[PDB]
Amino acid sequence: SAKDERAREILRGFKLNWMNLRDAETGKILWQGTEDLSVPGVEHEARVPKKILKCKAVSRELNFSSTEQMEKFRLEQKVYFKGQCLEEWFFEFGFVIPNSTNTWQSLIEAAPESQMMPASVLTGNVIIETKFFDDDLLVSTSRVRLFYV
Amino acid sequence: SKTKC
Ligand SMILES: *C/C=C(\C)CC/C=C(\C)CCC=C(C)C
Repeated sequence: SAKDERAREILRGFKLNWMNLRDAETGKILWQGTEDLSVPGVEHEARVPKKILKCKAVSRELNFSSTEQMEKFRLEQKVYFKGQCLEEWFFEFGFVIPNSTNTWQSLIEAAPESQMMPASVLTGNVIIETKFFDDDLLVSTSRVRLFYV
Repeated sequence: SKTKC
């Protein structure tokens, strides 16, 4: 429980305040959430406008609070399609000061247009699985089912 | 590494 008690302490003190997806070419926010999708043990749902599939790049912005210090806060994200892994991403934030609020921005580039999946094939069939870690320590795993509308 | 979305 030693590492498990610490993971629980971090999770209990951790909150996603807000998150945005922004078209990096226009600067326009496409999608905004205020729900804490770090919360495990529930299948979250998100509806995103299907025009996100035509973006060359999307700026992802997350604002999070952490009571607990983290040495090397990072995310692993798997994109599952009808239960099959299509892409896996790794994002590193690094040191988190205890009881800080933090904005974390990442630019996610689109595959060439010819490789992008159609909205009608994707919608309802995509799960994003996010593992939140401090270094080696798994703090939380959350799942979000994506609809393209 | 690019996304397919
Ligand atoms: C095209 C779709 C993208 C860029 C991913 C959508 C993801 C979410 C909405 C939420 C998943 C991420 C976190 C919980 C940080």
